[PDB]
Amino acid sequence: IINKKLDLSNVQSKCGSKDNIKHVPGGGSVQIVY
Amino acid sequence: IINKKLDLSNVQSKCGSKDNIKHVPGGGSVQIVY
Amino acid sequence: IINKKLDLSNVQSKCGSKDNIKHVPGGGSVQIVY
Amino acid sequence: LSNVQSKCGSKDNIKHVPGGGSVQIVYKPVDLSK
Amino acid sequence: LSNVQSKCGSKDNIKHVPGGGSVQIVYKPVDLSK
Amino acid sequence: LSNVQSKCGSKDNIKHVPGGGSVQIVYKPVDLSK
Repeated sequence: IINKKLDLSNVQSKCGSKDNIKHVPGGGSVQIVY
Repeated sequence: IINKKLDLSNVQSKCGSKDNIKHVPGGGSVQIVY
Repeated sequence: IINKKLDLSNVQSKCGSKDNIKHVPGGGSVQIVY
Repeated sequence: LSNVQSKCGSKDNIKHVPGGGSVQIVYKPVDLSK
Repeated sequence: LSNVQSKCGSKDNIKHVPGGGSVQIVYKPVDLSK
Repeated sequence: LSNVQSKCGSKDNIKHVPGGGSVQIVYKPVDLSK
């Protein structure tokens, strides 16, 4: 007689960010020779 | 007779950030020769 | 007669951040020769 | 009822404003022969 | 009822503002012969 | 009822503001022959 089954499931594998952030704003330079 | 099953799941395998943040703002330089 | 089962599950494996943060703001330099 | 697997590797409300270098030189040397 | 596997490797509200270097030289030397 | 596997390797409200180096030289040598 009466029967029910509720089943939703979430799965992940090798996953997620490998982000590189690499700012090199090097500056403000004066070479001043007389 | 009456029967019910409720089945909620979350799974992970090897997962999450390998981030690399690497700012090199090197600067403010004077080379002043007379 | 009457039967029920409620079943909640979370699972993880080798998981979470391997983050590198590596700022090198080296500066403020004067080379001053007469 | 609901089931929501959701956002991975997402990036949100990010600013990048790397701003390297400036110079405000004022050059007023004085140099004479007789 | 609900089931929510959720955000991994996400990034939110981040600022990067690396700002390297500046120079404010004022160069008023004085040099004479006779 | 609810089940929520949640945030791993997430990043939220981060700042990076490495601001390396500055120079404020005021150069006023005085240099003479007669």
